[PDB]
Amino acid sequence: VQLVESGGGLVQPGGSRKLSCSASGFAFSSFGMHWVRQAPEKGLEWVAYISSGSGTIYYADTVKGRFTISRDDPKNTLFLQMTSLRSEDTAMYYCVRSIYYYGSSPFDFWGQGTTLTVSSSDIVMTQATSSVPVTPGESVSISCRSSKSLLHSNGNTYLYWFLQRPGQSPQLLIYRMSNLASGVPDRFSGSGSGTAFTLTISRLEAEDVGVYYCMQHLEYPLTFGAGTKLEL
Amino acid sequence: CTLSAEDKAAVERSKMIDRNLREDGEKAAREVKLLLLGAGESGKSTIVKQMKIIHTGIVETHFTFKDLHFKMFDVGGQRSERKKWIHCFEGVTAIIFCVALSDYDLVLAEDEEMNRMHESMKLFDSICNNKWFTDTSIILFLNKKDLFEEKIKKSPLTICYPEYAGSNTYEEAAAYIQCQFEDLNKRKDTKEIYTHFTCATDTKNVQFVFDAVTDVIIKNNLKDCGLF
Amino acid sequence: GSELDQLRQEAEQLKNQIRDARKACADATLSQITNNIDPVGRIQMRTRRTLRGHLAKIYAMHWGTDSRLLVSASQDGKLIIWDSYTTNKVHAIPLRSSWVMTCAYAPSGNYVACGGLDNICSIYNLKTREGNVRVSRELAGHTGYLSCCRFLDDNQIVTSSGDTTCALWDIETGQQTTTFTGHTGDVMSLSLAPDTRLFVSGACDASAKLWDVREGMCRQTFTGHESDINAICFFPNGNAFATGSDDATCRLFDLRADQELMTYSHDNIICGITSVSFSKSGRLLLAGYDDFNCNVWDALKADRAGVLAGHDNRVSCLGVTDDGMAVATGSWDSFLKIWN
Amino acid sequence: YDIIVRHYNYTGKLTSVVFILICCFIILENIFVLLTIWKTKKFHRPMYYFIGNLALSDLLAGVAYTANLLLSGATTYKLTPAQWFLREGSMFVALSASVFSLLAIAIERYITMLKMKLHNGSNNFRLFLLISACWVISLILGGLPIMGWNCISALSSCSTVLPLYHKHYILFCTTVFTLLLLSIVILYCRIYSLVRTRSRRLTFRKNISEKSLALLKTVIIVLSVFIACWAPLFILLLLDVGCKVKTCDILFRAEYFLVLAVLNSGTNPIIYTLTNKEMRRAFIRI
Amino acid sequence: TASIAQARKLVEQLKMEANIDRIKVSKAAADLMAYCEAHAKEDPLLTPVPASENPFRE
Ligand SMILES: CCc1cc(/C(C)=N/OCc2ccc(C3CCCCC3)c(C(F)(F)F)c2)ccc1CN1CC(C(=O)O)C1
Ligand SMILES: *[C@@H]1O[C@H](CO)[C@@H](O)[C@H](O)[C@H]1NC(C)=O
Repeated sequence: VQLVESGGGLVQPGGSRKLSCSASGFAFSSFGMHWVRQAPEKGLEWVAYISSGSGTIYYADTVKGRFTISRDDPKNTLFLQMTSLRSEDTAMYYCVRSIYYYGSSPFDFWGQGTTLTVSSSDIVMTQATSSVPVTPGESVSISCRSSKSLLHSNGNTYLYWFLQRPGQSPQLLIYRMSNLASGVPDRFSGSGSGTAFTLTISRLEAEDVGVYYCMQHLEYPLTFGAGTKLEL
Repeated sequence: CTLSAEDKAAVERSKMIDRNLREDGEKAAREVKLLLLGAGESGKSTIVKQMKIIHTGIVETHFTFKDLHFKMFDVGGQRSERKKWIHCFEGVTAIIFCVALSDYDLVLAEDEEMNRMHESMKLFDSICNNKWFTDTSIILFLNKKDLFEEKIKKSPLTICYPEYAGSNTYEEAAAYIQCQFEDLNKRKDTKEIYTHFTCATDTKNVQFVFDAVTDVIIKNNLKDCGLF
Repeated sequence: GSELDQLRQEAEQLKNQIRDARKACADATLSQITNNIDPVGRIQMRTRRTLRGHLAKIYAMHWGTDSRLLVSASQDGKLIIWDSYTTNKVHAIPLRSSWVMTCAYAPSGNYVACGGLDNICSIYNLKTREGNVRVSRELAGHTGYLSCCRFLDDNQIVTSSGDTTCALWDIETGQQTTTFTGHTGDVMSLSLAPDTRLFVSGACDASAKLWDVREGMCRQTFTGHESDINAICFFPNGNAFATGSDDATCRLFDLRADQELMTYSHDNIICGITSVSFSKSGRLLLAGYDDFNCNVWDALKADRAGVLAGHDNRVSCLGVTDDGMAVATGSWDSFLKIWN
Repeated sequence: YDIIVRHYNYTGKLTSVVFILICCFIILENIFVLLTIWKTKKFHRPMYYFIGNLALSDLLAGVAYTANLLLSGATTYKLTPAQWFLREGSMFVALSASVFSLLAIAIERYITMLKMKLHNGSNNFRLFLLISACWVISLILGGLPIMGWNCISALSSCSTVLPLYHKHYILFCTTVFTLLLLSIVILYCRIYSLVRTRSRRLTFRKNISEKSLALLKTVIIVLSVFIACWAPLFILLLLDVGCKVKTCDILFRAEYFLVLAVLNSGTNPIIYTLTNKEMRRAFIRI
Repeated sequence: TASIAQARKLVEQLKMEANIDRIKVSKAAADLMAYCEAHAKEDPLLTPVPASENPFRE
């Protein structure tokens, strides 16, 4: 599995180029795609999503009617076209894959992302603490509060957790509410009630340190959190 | 509806799955499928090698002729009881049957007083009068004819059939064998038996199979519209 | 050759002694004891879901251990995985040869096994890194066609083939570890015990046998049928099992006392049985007859207490879920139906 | 309402027991065919739905005819013009629906026979479109004369067989009927020629004709039965269109032609059922 | 001759099966009755579950 992106650099307002992401290592024709922005030393936010087979497309209301997404199954590529960019779009971009069926784990492989520099209601998720100092060998609990009950009539919530280490793209920890992802050690655990949720770590290592993000998936206008920095 | 966000994405996947199922269902429904039956050495290998070929247990041979795709199922390696796995072939267009004419003065193995020709006749009687193949036509092939002539001119036909009044030559003997094989058909008003004598050239055999399949298709289409 | 007839008379005398010792330990029938209990009045079961999408006959259906997902096999070459609650499909695994007669679901929900007429058992993996479904293993060591296969564990599988034999394999190495022989006819159905240490297999000539997977030999044999055996299912307790047939008669045998207990036969049915399944508590014995409908035969009273007549062709498979909430029936009309 | 008496006086309009009997017999045959098609699950493919549509159409035809005949008589004078118009429209709708259903049957047969396919599975779009069109065109042609072309003003333009109807409307009905009849004949001739030419040379040599002959027997019987019954009514309509007022004596006795034309609607299911042995066996089984 | 092996196989299987222990039918019947009547409460098909808890609602 590999996703490599290109098409970023120094761009002046008024016109912009196209971001192209190429996939190699999986069945691209059966995976939905998401684009995720990441402002410098800030929080990351959702941009756009396209379904399998280009059936259904969703954009964020901040760039609604301004950005365009497209797929190409014969070469397994994804294109994002921007007509005109302001001075507030300089950020990092990631192309994430996700498949939706009973028992699946969306947002499994994020990628690497490409930078873009420009020369010059919805659920509100709030993180409890911006930064917490912790020495290795301590059980740590990070809490994320929501503005609405994410528990649906079916019986499962839709609050995902992501861990981002300094110098590389984030990764998934626990999909839905508490089920552990594949490849993640069993030290991480998650729980909640329906409005405020928590993630607990039993023993903390030197390799498990970074920023923790909580995301909701109840409605298609996805939104992330401010971010909880974990320091040595 | 009341579905959640990622629940509607799962319904979209089921629609594409059903679409791919329906698309593949209309592609494999426009090709002819036919079974192949016969005794051990009735020239079944000779038949499958002679006819056009592009392709332990069941063996499938796929070929094409005149914009028609024929699949041929050769259930010859199944030593189990034929009663249990025969209903899997209920939906089929034709049943090729291989019979050897020269295999009439050759007595069976592991026995000396039962004739191979009578065994083939009994097998044909068991296949044609089955409760599953009560509507499918039957195509019958007489593979070996030169050896049959050379054996019938040196050895009379009365060895296999005890009641025969004709002379010992090939012409009327072939018609007598064909009449004896076609009479073992209780359902004489629903299915037809297309008899052929296998020759050395591929084109005649394939053309006969194609003509029989076309006749079966025309009859089925006329039965569909209530016009026959 | 006097050794031959000597051994024949020895075997006949041994069988006569076994029969006399078996019948001698019987004192009262099961129907006589269960004569002071109140039977169920009427089991009125109505259809809930109708899983459609197949385009040919249906020969195999299995329930998952989570009581939510099921797997179905058909002649068109598909192995669709159905979600029982929302009717949606999860996978559309194709097959190499479109001649299949059995299917199974792993107890962990990772792999799916499937046999067929090509005497080859294919094991597919469902939890791969990619989005497709690959063929994890392809076991080929049988001569006759495979009729049934069950996942004894995530790494071991036991199959019963058409050449009068059964085999317990090892998936990772690909070669069979144990071979059970002794049947004189085509073994066409087997069932694993709830504790997965013994199992039963019914041949094609009025006989059933109980095997242990550890030693690999036949412990007891059960007879009493006339035509043949067509389906077998353990009792939830694990000390008895129900055996179907083709002569419109199913029976209940006991393992501790190797003797028949009850038979569920009616004079209004002259059609065979294809599938036999129990209930969650072992009180309702569902049987699928090939006369276009099923039955809800009572286990302890041998009296019919319901008919699931909502089918258009011969029912070829039926299965009760793990928690006993609903039952799934699949017939030759390409339509699965859920009853609750 | 005074229009009724004056038109009947100007035109000149100032033996009915067996008709109700044959109408009841037709109703019985049609309801029997309908229940036979419904109760059997095997008769569920789109082919056996056109026959049920034709049976419903000619059942409605028998009902409309028996109602028209029993309500008519000495009560036509007290009858209001609106009820008379509605009765004539109900009479004209059912026969048109029957003819259009027969045309749909022929079109479906030609479509199924033109492209030889192995399985009978087909789409429902064509079936639904054909049924909906064959019903709505009949309803529109029946409800047209009350909107316009009513002959409510021009006394000379009214027909002789029945007043209050425009002559050009009758001419248009005869024209569309002639087009439909020629289309039916052409389609059946073409389907027979196709079946004959595809068996003659394509499957030239066999060691095992009759199929073609049986097809021809079923394509002569149906045409001879359909064309013969609808000829007297058509020639009568063209005659009353051509003949002047109060000078044609046979125009007054015009009820026999329509009752034989509607007996055709009752004998059509007999033909359509007794040619295929499968439906015959299913009917005998009941 | 080779049927000696098959005959002795059969006789050994029969003689090893003949030494199995037996139990009375009344005890097995009582055990089956106790097991079916003890778990009769959990059985959903025997007593229809209310529609509030029925997962397959329509
Ligand atoms: C003669 C008495 C009478 C006759 C009629 C007739 C003749 N209707 O026409 C049938 C028809 C139906 C359909 C068509 C075609 C049109 C649609 C396309 C295919 C069919 C044609 C056509 F003409 F086109 F062939 C004719 C109706 C009512 C009465 C009884 N009335 C009351 C009595 C009175 O008041 O004295 C007269
Ligand atoms: C019928 O017509 C004639 C001629 O117009 C007329 O004299 C006669 O009065 C009319 N009938 C009646 C009832 O008046």
